[PDB]
Amino acid sequence: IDPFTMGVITSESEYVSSLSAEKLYRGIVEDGNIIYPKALPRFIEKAETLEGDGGPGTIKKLTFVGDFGSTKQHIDMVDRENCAYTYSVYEGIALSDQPLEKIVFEFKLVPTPEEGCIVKSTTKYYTKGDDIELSKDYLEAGIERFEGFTKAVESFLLANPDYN
Amino acid sequence: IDPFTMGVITSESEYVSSLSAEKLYRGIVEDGNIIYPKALPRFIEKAETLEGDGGPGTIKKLTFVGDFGSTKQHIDMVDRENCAYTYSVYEGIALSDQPLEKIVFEFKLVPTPEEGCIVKSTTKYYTKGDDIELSKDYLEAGIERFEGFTKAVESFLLANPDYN
Ligand SMILES: O=C(O)c1cccc(C(=O)c2ccccc2)c1
Repeated sequence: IDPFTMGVITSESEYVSSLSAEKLYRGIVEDGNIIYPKALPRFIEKAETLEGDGGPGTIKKLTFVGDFGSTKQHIDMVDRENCAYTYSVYEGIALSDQPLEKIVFEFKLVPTPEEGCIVKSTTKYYTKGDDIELSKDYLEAGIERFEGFTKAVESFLLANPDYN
Repeated sequence: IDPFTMGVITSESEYVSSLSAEKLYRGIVEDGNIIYPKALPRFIEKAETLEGDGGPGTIKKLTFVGDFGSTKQHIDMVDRENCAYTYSVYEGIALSDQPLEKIVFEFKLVPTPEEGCIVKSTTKYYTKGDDIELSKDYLEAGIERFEGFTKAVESFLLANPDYN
């Protein structure tokens, strides 16, 4: 009687990039503050880090083009060595007026013998126990926006190898 | 495009038992084939072991009173020293036409100084990524029925200490 309930919905998607794991990781994680407005110019107006040096515990902020507000990313795991990166979002337009406690975004790049890499995207949606009602359309739009974000940075680096 | 989606819904409940952890664990895990029909006589008609010796990997079969078929439990963890027990169910009246891949049941006893114990019940619902719509009524009935089963065995054991 009167139990504790919580749901975790996990979505996974992969694709094969020709870009090396190190270069893609570097563009997304280390140089994202510079890359994002140039790689996603119709979405990201500005990318900055509010607190921290980039390691676990860092808070970055993407401010959107026009009048769409902003989103704060809470960096959780950072692993340059294995091209693994993880962060959480607790509020924002990523949540899209659904009953969510948080969203975790996970990203892992695996080298391929051709010096490409496999891009592994994961989203985890955390829901309280009164309302476990998430649209199958909504769930896959989130992973699709996230993986598409990666593809846009991949597109940018492929076209601009020498962006300093 | 086309991601793999999967949800895990977890429900937890605790209550304090008057039986000692050793006696309750032995009655529930080790002696269930004898205890279950005597402790839930309007529900369990027969409890048997299909495969295994009782350790991890064992398949038990409960036959229910009346026209409710049976349920197969696949034992995962058995740990007498820490009074921990885990099994999975893949089909049967426990599932009751909900869109489910499996249910994992965890049973864990924590000794208390009053030489009773804390009874820790957990149900985990695994659902595919096409629907992800589970009734909170359904979920809390399941943990309530699961915790309630333990209580009934506790009453039976307290009432029949010398059941061998
Ligand atoms: O979920 C149920 O209602 C249910 C039905 C029939 C048997 C069991 C069971 O074997 C068990 C095992 C350990 C602890 C409590 C219960 C549970």
